[PDB]
Amino acid sequence: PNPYERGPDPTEDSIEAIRGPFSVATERVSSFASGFGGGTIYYPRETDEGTFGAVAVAPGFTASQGSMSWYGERVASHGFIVFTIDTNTRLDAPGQRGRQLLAALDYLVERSDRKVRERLDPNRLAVMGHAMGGGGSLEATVMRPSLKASIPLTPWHLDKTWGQVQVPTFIIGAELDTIAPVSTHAKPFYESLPSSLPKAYMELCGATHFAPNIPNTTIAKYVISWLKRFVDEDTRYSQFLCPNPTDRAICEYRSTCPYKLN
Ligand SMILES: [Ca+2]
Repeated sequence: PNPYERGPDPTEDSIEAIRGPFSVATERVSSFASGFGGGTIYYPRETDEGTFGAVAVAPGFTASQGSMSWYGERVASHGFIVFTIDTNTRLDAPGQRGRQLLAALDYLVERSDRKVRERLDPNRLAVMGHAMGGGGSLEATVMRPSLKASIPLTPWHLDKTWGQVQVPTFIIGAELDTIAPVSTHAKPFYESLPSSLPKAYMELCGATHFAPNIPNTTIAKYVISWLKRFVDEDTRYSQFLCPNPTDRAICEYRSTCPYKLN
């Protein structure tokens, strides 16, 4: 059996639920932490199923952790440590945001309070971010190729080539976004990732740039499924990812399914 499985066998209803099966606690991290602007760690309270993987979550240009706060309880309650960070400055660029995502992960591994550290599997780490923070998610996977997953949400980056990334990457685009338009950001990034990388692209019908900053069940269910599949190696979640989702909220989906269990 896979020792990283947590929680009951999933259903489409259970991955859409606002509160997953774990209760959640928080730990605040001061902005004086090294290499990033501090943040909030959301973690599952229950320990008897084992330790958990972690995802560091970055905001976009001129945004702060509050724009990403809803991921904390939503995702942690399905069995993840979720660290919503602030950046060094509000004006930081995608490369800087990638470096800071890594600094936040290293803080979890090396410096976090014992309540977090005792719940963490330091070998199973992921990144996620919105807009320039999604560019940061891409960057972080080049800077740290041992990451288990990357989730660029309506990502923004001037560099359109990501052909050496080896970290499973799930890009979410917003159909009507004019700040990080999918035609020039999300889709080029997706198509530039290796054809043989486990990857997906989900475009949300009607959505605008700030769609990832408020609760969105279509985002949540597939973010949870991606993190389960890749951070936890949990093939009970393959059923939601492959074949491609058909939810009405989705206007286009691309993938490299099947994601062979490796
Ligand atoms: Ca700092």
